[PDB]
Amino acid sequence: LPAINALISQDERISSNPVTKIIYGDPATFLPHLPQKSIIHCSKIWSCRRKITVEYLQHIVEQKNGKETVPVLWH
Amino acid sequence: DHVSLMDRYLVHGNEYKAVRDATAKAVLECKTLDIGNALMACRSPKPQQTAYLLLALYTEVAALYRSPNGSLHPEAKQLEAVNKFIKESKILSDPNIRCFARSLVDNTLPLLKIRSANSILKGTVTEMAVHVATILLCGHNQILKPLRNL
Amino acid sequence: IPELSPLVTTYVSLLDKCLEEDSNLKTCRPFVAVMTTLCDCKDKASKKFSRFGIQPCFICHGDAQDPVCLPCDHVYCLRCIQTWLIPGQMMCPYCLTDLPDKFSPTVSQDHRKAIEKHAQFRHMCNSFFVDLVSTMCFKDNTPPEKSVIDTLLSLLFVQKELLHREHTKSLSPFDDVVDQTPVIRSVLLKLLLKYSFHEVKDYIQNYLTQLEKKAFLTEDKTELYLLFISCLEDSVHQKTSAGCRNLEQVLREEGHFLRTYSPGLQGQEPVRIASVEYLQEVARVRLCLDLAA
Ligand SMILES: [Zn+2]
Repeated sequence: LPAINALISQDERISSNPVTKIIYGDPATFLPHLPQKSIIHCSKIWSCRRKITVEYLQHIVEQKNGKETVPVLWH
Repeated sequence: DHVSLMDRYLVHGNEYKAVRDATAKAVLECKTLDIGNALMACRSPKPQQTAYLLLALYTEVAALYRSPNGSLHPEAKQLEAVNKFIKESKILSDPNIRCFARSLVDNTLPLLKIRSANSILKGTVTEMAVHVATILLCGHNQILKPLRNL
Repeated sequence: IPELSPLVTTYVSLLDKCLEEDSNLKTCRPFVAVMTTLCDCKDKASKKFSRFGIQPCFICHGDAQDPVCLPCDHVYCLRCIQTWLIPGQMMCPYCLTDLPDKFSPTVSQDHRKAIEKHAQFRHMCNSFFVDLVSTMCFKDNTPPEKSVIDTLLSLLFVQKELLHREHTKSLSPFDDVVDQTPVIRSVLLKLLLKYSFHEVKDYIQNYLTQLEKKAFLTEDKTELYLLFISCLEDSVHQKTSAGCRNLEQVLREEGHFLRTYSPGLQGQEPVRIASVEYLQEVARVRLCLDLAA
């Protein structure tokens, strides 16, 4: 899936469109009106991440053998 | 204002991408032997080849039919070329696949008229539906024999 | 291993005598007493186990694999002694004792199971330690005292020993656990960030200055800064969702944070300066924008 995200990031008709560059895997430093290269204004610091919910916990339980190792949380 | 949509079928990758590029070229020009040249440049035999061809034909005619500026372009003397290639090459001239693909050519498949009023998720639902229809037609597999009948 | 019950059955009453005077681990004196009782419990446990000092290998600074024993009661790695002993240094790294023949006695019976049981024991005792500092040290809505938090922030570090200096361990009151790459976890930080941020600014600031001065001087500080921003925003999620107030108060107070936000970005800009107030501002505006999105 990260290779698939790389492939979907590099199709040759959306890559010219500047909305998939400011979202889907390119640094936003091409936008010229911006603060300079600081230690805190990198792209990964202003990236997105998960919101941890119960169903995701159940998904993690199903990968990590929750019927055997952690039975009370699985049930 | 020509902000086009995403082609989700590049998950197949580096053998669907070549045949979809050659189908977009044969969309813009009129020579259709390029599709046959791309088909003899591929592994993953006749079902996967037919699935690549049908999804390439779908994504080109769909990205054409949805947009209001370039609607119904293969009717402009170009459906004859792709239909002669259908009549010649047996890679997609299976008569259930062929009667599906002709219906996709002349816009008489009732999945493009899916009438979802959300207009964002409508695109995604159409793409998954035509993807699973391509897989159920092109796939000669036991664990698709109920769902094809379904 | 039913050969340690008359030790821990003594240390239960020893902890009872240490906690009988002041049964409040949030202050200094019973906390330091419990730390010293657990520490000499562990080391007298090890002398009960395997003849004065199951140690990490002096070369690798970690636990031994295929354990070879010197004639001077030294437990080393097999890989470390095969990459070390073969030139003209047929002697000892620790006590300078000449080994006569060869590293031929390896102990595949006692020392592997000894390192296995001691690793399981450090895991259970570290689980004890994190449960104790989660429950009793962080009991009510008021935070503990200054010196207990200072000893907590100092027990994450394994300061100078003669060899790589200044590694980082997994919140242990012990010394013989290592990672030979500086890893930075988030267990003490999240258990510290269950309180209000207004009273724990200087503590996390001092921990950050320590991490900058000994562990992440010139490395990928982007990952550590992202870890602090994620822990701060999870802390604000906990202080809002487990709290009981309406949407109107949080909207008015985060709006008042927004429209009175001085930029001030020239302070913590250039290459290294990142205060915890600055990362708290960044996590707070990310949560304001999460609500706005
Ligand atoms: Zn070693």
